[PDB]
Amino acid sequence: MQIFVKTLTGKTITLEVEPSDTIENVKAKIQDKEGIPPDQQRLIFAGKQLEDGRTLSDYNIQKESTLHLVLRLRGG
Amino acid sequence: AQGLAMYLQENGIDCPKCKFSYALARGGCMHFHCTQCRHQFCSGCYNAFYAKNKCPEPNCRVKKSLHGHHPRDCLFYLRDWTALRLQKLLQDNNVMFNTEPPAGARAVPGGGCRVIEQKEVPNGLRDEACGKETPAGYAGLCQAHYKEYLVSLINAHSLDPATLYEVEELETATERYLHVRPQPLAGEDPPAYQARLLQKLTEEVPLGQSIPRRRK
Ligand SMILES: [Zn+2]
Ligand SMILES: [Zn+2]
Ligand SMILES: [Zn+2]
Ligand SMILES: [Zn+2]
Ligand SMILES: [Zn+2]
Repeated sequence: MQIFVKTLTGKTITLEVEPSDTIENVKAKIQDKEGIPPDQQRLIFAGKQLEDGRTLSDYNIQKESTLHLVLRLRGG
Repeated sequence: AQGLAMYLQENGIDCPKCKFSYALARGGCMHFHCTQCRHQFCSGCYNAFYAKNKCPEPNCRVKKSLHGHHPRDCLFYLRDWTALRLQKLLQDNNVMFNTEPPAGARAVPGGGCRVIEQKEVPNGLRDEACGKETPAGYAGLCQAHYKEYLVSLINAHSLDPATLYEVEELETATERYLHVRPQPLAGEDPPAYQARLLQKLTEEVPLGQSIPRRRK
């Protein structure tokens, strides 16, 4: 199932997922495709922050939904 | 020449496991399930999809999920390219492609994009033109279907997308296929680094081994 991930701004990339994919799984797919470490990824859907252990279906994320990717910055 | 017509006509798809032949119905995702043997495979590259925790490769970081191992020339990756960049890969290799619809085309009712999809509608499926916006220079197709068309030509001619990769893309592909995070050697300048990565990727990671190719 196709979903879109867009940054700000920001190329849109596509992922193939299933609704039962965890947010952790999604971050790993973004790493595979784009090289961004999961620990630097913040994903948002309809203004809601997506938490690692939950699944896409938990957030009612369906075909061709768009997630927003914001990079995380931690101090040293 | 007839590349566009070949993309637009009804295509076949064969189960890579049991060899059963189907007619492709567009409109679904990249996860295909053979109805005869239940084999799950990618429509872009024919590699297998493994469900969570049943993939064979250590260490596939995407192991805890439904996934396949796609080659760098699978639509799975190439659908993210701009049309302009897909066009450049073709142009760099002297492959012709359409930007305008056939001279003797036919008006699409409602649409929009002319690609026929089996769409979900209330209580079932219905064959219907895609109907999405058709940008100038996209041969009467929408953005996504135009890219699929260009990818069909790229794959037919065994063109290697890595030839256009930036260094970051070479590094990402290297980590993915060779399971190592590359870095410049001491004394190695940025252009020499990029050349080495491209060289290593090309000679070590083949393009899709199950993607059908022009045989002539
Ligand atoms: Zn799917
Ligand atoms: Zn089969
Ligand atoms: Zn694939
Ligand atoms: Zn795997
Ligand atoms: Zn279309």
